Amino acid sequence: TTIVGVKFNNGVVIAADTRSTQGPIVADKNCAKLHRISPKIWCAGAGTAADTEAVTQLIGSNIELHSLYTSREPRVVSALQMLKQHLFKYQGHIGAYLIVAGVDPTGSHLFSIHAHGSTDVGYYLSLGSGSLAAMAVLESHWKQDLTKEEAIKLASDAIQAGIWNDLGSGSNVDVCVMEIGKDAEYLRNYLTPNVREEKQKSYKFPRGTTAVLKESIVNICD
Amino acid sequence: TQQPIVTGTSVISMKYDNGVIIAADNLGSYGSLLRFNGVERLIPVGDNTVVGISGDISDMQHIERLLKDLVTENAYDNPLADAEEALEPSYIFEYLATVMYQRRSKMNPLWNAIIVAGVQSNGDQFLRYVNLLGVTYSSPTLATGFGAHMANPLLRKVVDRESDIPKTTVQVAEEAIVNAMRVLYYRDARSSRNFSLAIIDKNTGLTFKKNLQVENMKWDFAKDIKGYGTQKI
Amino acid sequence: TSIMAVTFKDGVILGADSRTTTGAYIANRVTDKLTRVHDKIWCCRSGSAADTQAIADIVQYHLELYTSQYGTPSTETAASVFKELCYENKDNLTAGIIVAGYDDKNKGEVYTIPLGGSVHKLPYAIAGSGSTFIYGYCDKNFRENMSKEETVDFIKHSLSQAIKWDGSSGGVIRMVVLTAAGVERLIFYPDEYEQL
Amino acid sequence: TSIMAVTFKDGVILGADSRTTTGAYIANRVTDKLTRVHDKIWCCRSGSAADTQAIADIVQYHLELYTSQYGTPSTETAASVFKELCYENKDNLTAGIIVAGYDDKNKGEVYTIPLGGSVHKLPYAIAGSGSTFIYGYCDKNFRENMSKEETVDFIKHSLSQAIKWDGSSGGVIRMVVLTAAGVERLIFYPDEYEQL
Amino acid sequence: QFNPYGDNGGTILGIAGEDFAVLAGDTRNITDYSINSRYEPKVFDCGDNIVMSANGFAADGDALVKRFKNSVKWYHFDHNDKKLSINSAARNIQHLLYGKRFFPYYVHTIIAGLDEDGKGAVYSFDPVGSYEREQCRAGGAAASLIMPFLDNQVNFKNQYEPGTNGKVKKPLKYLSVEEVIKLVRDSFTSATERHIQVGDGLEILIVTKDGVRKEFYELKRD
Amino acid sequence: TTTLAFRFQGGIIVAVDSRATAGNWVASQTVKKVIEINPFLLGTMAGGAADCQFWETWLGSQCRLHELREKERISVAAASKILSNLVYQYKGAGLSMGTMICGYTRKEGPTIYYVDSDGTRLKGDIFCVGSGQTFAYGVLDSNYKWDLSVEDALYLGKRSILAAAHRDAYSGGSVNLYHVTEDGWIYHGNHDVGELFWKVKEEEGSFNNVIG
Amino acid sequence: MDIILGIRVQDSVILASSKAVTRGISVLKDSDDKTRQLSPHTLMSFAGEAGDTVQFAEYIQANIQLYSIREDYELSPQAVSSFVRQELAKSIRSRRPYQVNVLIGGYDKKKNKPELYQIDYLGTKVELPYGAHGYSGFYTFSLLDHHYRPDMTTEEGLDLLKLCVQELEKRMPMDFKGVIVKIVDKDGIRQVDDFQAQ
Amino acid sequence: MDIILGIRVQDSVILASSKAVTRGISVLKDSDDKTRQLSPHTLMSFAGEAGDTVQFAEYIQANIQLYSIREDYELSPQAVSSFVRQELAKSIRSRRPYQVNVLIGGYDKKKNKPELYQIDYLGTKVELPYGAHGYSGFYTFSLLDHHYRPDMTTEEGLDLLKLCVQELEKRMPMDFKGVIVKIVDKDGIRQVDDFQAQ
Amino acid sequence: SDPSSINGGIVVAMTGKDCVAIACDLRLGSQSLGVSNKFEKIFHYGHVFLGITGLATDVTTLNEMFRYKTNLYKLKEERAIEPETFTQLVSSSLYERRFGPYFVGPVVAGINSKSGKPFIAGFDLIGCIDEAKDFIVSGTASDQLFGMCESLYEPNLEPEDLFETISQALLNAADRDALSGWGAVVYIIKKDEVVKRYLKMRQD
Ligand SMILES: */C1=C\C(=O)NCC[C@H](O)C[C@H](NC(=O)[C@@H](NC(=O)/C=C/C=C/CCCCCCC)[C@@H](C)O)C(=O)N[C@H]1C
Ligand SMILES: */C1=C\C(=O)NCC[C@H](O)C[C@H](NC(=O)[C@@H](NC(=O)/C=C/C=C/CCCCCCC)[C@@H](C)O)C(=O)N[C@H]1C
Repeated sequence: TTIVGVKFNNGVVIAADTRSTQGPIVADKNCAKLHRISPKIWCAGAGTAADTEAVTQLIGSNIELHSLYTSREPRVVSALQMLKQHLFKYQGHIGAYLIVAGVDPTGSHLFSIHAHGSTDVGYYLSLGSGSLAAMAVLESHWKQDLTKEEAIKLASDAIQAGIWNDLGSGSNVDVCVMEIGKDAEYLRNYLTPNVREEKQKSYKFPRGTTAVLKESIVNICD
Repeated sequence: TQQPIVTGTSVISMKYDNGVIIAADNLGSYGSLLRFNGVERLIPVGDNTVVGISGDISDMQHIERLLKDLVTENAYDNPLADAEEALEPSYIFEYLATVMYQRRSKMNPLWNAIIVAGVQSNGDQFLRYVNLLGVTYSSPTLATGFGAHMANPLLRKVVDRESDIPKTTVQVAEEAIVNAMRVLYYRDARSSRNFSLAIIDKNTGLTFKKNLQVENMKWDFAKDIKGYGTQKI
Repeated sequence: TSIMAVTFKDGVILGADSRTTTGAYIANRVTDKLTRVHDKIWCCRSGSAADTQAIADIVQYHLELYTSQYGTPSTETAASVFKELCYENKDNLTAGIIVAGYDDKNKGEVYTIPLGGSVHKLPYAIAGSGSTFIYGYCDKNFRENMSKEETVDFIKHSLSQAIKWDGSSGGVIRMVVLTAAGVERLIFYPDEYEQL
Repeated sequence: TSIMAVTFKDGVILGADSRTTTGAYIANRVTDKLTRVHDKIWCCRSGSAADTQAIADIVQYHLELYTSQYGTPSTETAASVFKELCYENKDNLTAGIIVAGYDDKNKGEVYTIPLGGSVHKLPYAIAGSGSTFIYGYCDKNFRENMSKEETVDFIKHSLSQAIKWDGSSGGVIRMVVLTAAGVERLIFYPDEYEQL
Repeated sequence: QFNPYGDNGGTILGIAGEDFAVLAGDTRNITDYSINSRYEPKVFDCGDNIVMSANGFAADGDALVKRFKNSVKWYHFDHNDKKLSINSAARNIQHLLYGKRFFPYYVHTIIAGLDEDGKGAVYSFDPVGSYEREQCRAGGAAASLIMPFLDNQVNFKNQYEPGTNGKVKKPLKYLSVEEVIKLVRDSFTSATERHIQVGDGLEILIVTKDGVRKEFYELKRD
Repeated sequence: TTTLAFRFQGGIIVAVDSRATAGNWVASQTVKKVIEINPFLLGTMAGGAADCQFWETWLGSQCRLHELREKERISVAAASKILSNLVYQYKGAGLSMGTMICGYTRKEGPTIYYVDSDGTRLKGDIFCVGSGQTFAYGVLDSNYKWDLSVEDALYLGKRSILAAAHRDAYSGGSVNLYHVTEDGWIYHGNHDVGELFWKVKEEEGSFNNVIG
Repeated sequence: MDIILGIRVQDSVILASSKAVTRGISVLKDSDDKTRQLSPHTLMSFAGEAGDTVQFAEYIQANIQLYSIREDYELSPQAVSSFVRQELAKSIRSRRPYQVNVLIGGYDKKKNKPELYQIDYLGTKVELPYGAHGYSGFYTFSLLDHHYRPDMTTEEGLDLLKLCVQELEKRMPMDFKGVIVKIVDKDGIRQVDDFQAQ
Repeated sequence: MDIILGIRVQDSVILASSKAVTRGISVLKDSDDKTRQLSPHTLMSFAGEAGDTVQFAEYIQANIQLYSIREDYELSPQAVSSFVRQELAKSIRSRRPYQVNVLIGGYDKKKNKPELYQIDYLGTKVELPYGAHGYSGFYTFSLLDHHYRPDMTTEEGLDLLKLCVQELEKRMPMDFKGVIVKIVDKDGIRQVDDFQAQ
Repeated sequence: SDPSSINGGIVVAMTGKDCVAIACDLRLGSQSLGVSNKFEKIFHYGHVFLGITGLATDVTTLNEMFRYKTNLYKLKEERAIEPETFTQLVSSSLYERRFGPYFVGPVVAGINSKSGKPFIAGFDLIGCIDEAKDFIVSGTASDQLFGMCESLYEPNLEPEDLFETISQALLNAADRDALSGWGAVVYIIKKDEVVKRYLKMRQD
């Protein structure tokens, strides 16, 4: 997994790869590692997929109920405190590594939460097995005051650094742009640089090839 | 079966259109204590080959003596020791590769990762890796330790496939390598600001640069970062 | 990590590096290990990031409530709440905390809470992995009631050395000045303290 | 143990504490960790007493034989024999050795042989358990080509601090001055270096 | 403690035709989640029309190939340049391998060539020497992915004559070189999809009475 | 792996499967678990593949050397002790092999020797070695009579392996038959369990449980 | 382990169970009945850990008898076997699990057919023509795989059994002191007190 | 373990030894002879590790036969037992020791008396009226402690044995497939081929 | 030791033209010993199918659980549950046991009664969802199934072709796995009918 966060002049952007694995086998060639906590607070997650998903929803659910109760837009620091306090409560057993971002009544924000519960803050971050490949690109191209387009490029490239160079990462690039004044835009499969080449032959078997022992219809109507 | 004690970190390198470049910082760590600072981990053997070593320093010092002896020895009864029968990078590698695998096979390894960089007599660029297990391989770019994770992704952007080598100049190449050395200084907790760099060009020969330093580091934004989430001041 | 807090004529100053590593990888190079628990009571965090952040966040909550009910808390009190959390949970915590605050009657005060969870009040205190390399230096250079400048220098030197030797430290040196005048944030870059 | 060797204008000086402990018990409080391997080549011993004594005794034998056959050995050579023993037997040795000698052409020289068995030539070198506490101090106070007095003071201060913090060090501070003039033994008692 | 062994991934495949044989392998060399090289040949021409590949721990793989070639050299010196038969080569390799039965070469090796009748031949070994002659065989990281495919497309397993009520098994018509190269490319593009250690390049060696030829195809680099 | 060998009127019957595994992974269904030591001797492979294939080929060499030297075909009792003593020299090193040395010498008649890497050497009439041994014993034990026709004995063998190939996950592939007479042994084909199972089910009515 | 065998013929289920009870070096008993009747037409054989074994069986017994009294009706074998699989599946993830394997054989008076169920301490349940727990299966499954037919009579089945018990006494390491056999059918549960030479 | 028993009566020594050879789950043989004749009037029974067992016995055999040929004389049992204790006492402190326990029974043609020796893999040797290796001793020593008399005849002794073999089949866990008995006396070594019902 | 490898078995689901297929083997063993050749791993609740590989006891338990849940669901929602919803139910049901999971690998297959769209999805033991558009694999021979599918498979096969393809993938995969086989069953699902066929394969 390769996930990144990049702040630009008027917002923040997060990106990720789309490969999921178990050992050396690719489980999902195109899974979504970008999670929506609230309309304008998205979280990118590495670690144990089922955990980032679950923990993301739980806090997402509570932030929605909280939002409704207070009649105020959700804050990213709210997601950050609910998340970290949850992870810390579980002594690190919930394998979630998250980069949470978004905009709210107080500006644009960029954080990262580690499975044990500690949080960081900055203009660019990365987590996952592709962590280092990406950071290498960010430490080489990040500059203060990026434009929305430069940030997406940087973010997108950092993710690519992982796809190619990291065995745990691959497939496509997912991006999500959160600009201070507009609606957040989720760009699923922003980049698809790994389309399989057409197979050399068709393996459509001639009917009757498989030997059957018995047959029957099944009843679905109650 | 030993355990490294005083160690050297990353050794990175790549090859351009006319030769190769290789660099390594001048640190000799002892655990987390950055104990020694005048360590040259770039061993030139002759003037067409540079051997960069990382891992256990005492073993490196030992591989160094082996290299010097390999040179002293090649001269013996060799009227062309400085010509047609001089040491080629490929010989030096194959030798170390041998020594490395024999030592792992005896359960008493030389705790190192090595990259032999140079130019063959026919002009060809030589870049190959070997570590304490005797494992070897080649690629337009090679790095050991941390450099394998951070440096490669960068250098590979310059020379991704073979066809990219002829298109790469020494400036472009030396540049990438120096930038990579900076990135490693940003994230490798066992690195130093000072390093050594070397270029083995089929035309200009061996240019060995010492005492370089990591420059142009971005730190200013560090002031706008307070607290770890909700703190404001 | 390299952290220290020094008292002087006008109050107190806190200093820290900004490196947080996970193994040999520098997870964050611009970290802020200088945390605010009250207006003029801050702390220096060493040990587990998650553990110290969680403890800090709790102490801040307690002091905010302490205030609402009984007014401004003393630095000694903030040290007590830290010490309480640290001692009572010693078996699941890896936190070395330095507590420094500015009082109008007591001027500057420094409390150090080591791994056991015990509390120690001192003129100054160093802590963190890099602190071991500057024990001899600090002991030989610290002086009581130095001026803001003499103190900002004592800290800048001490930490530059700690960062020099300890690979678990580095980045920029951050400071926080606490006096009657208010709260001042300071930052020094490698290019400056490296050549001292 | 706290040991160091510093080169200066007239040659070199070796210093050490005199404490050898077995656990928390101080087995010997008046130990001499300053060993003679040749007329003007000495060493500082840290690590296992049995390991360093045995290695020293062997180097001395080798240098005595070296002489008989090829005359006076260089300081670099004495360092080589030490390094040879230490590297070749790394798996059964716990010895940190500092080699210092006075030459007429090279003046003062210092070689340090750390646990791995590697060799390092330097202007000065510290080693031993207490050495960690004075890394920052020594780096900030050492200067090249100091005078015999400036050097005897640099060492006296550095070691008094190491002894201060490290419980594995203490007793008296011993020194050995190596110059063209000859060999001089120095000793300083607690009552003196403690109040520096 | 010191672990003398390692894993450099890779996967090899060998198929034998009627008058030819092929031995292919990806050209990726890895260590954990890092890629050491996108191109590091793994299949070699040892002479006397014998192609070989020892896959697994590269250091042991090279040591073995090297030792075998050295065996072929002396075979010539000893028996007046007599050609080393593929079956003899097989027996010799078994001794090379078993010679280290108590400190094994961590490799799964395969060799291909032509028998003394001019028919294609493939031989595969145990890390300790057990060997069998076979029609086709995959070895290495993604062997478990390729083998099933091969039993189906190369030996028509579980395939029957349509209509015959699964009573007449499909005939063992034999494959040509063109058809075999297809199953090789498809085998590797498919393996590259689900195995993180397979990719970058596909080097194929074809052995015919006329000698040894090479074909190369790229594979995704993610 | 399932391998059996029993003695009877018509001499000796030897049957084995051909499945080779590495965990739950089926490496091969085409392994030859019968090593043909020579025209009059047979070896069975159970335990480590290489250990058997190698050391048994080695045994063949030793036997041949004995005959050149003694101008007289080696006895089964002796060929079994050579393997036995070799293997015992390595006791503790980890060799893994359970095998049966089968033969017919004018001096001993049909003879079967069990030899494992433990150092155990046993002479007997019926032996089943392998992870599927109990399944073959079941079938074999209850249908054995010294008075079996060379044809009925051959079938009992083939069928005993079928039984084991079914229940045991580590056994399978195909069945290999051998008939041991004094003139030497006679191969009796390779029987793919794939087809042999169905055939036997239909013709015999057994394996009634399985749905066909 | 112990010998726990079960075979379902045409109109009945037969259960064979070793009579030995060994504890370390000594065989303490040669007449042990490793079985419990759950209802007039349902019998359950069991083998496993020293205490768990009986405590579980009796517990299951008590509950099925209670259901009978409360409902004045006898639960079908299938249902009884479902209750048991459930109890074990709970046990498997509890603090201290029951290490007991059981064979359940009963005659469904409503379907008028015999049924055999095999359930292990994990809560694994499967319905079979014949089954066994422990190592017994290892030598008997091939025998039955060979000589079994669904329409066999109780007599034919009792012979097939004797065949199995014979192979077991021949190839099995332990002396299990013979078996106790029981038949379950439309008329209930009865024991074949003459198998020690039938 | 295996059954290795030995009893010395008035004018002979009797050795009983289990006939079973089990390997894990299967009893591979029921007719195994765990004994070796060292000389015309000396027999040795053994039990222990799979390979060691036979390799040691045959090795000891070869050496005693060699002494006989070289000296054209038959070593007394006592002497043969001293040679064996020595061989094991060497083995015990060697690289890979022999794990074999043995019973040595012979008739001293010079003293005209039967003798029984018990020696364990450690090289512990003791002379006894009756002895055993493995667990067998546990149930048979009290029987013999009770019913043994020095002047018993070979017939009386063979009965006392049958008594022991019976207790062993009753209380021992394992099915050892009966025993093979042998008598050693002034006339040599002979086997009682009729004990499977004597 | 490894729970997911005590009993064995495999399941695979594929999508074709306006149809979905799901198949499984019939083995149930205890290590090397084969115990039953009638242990099916496919179940259905309404028009939704669920394949469950792993520790048999858990395979049974989850089936009884989802029966229970889908039942009450129909009683309250007054309609049959859909594939997409059922997937979510399975996922949360599994993650509910995050720190002591059921050692299973569920596979969901069905056509959405309202949209007519084919749907298949896989889960890891703690509920992580994988919603593919081509195929899902599960079981002790999953690596093999992956190689088989990644090759054989192609989009929009017809019910008659998809049958051949999914049967070939299953069969050849199972034959390279000592813990799978002993029979197999294949379900072909269309918006109107469902055909269940049993396959002929090796029994070793
Ligand atoms: C990002 C990749 C990454 O960041 N690192 C690589 C390794 C990563 O952990 C792999 C991860 N794979 C999965 O999440 C898979 N599922 C599981 O790993 C499930 C583990 C279950 C453990 C249960 C046992 C609990 C015992 C509790 C005792 C109290 C696949 C199938 O989703 C991954 O791909 N991560 C990506 C997002
Ligand atoms: C009979 C099966 C049987 O009787 N018992 C099952 C166990 C038996 O030992 C397995 C045997 N299989 C093999 O010999 C296989 N080869 C190996 O297992 C080789 C192992 C080497 C180990 C050293 C570590 C190497 C790591 C390499 C990493 C790249 C097959 C493939 O020959 C078997 O099936 N026996 C049959 C006859």
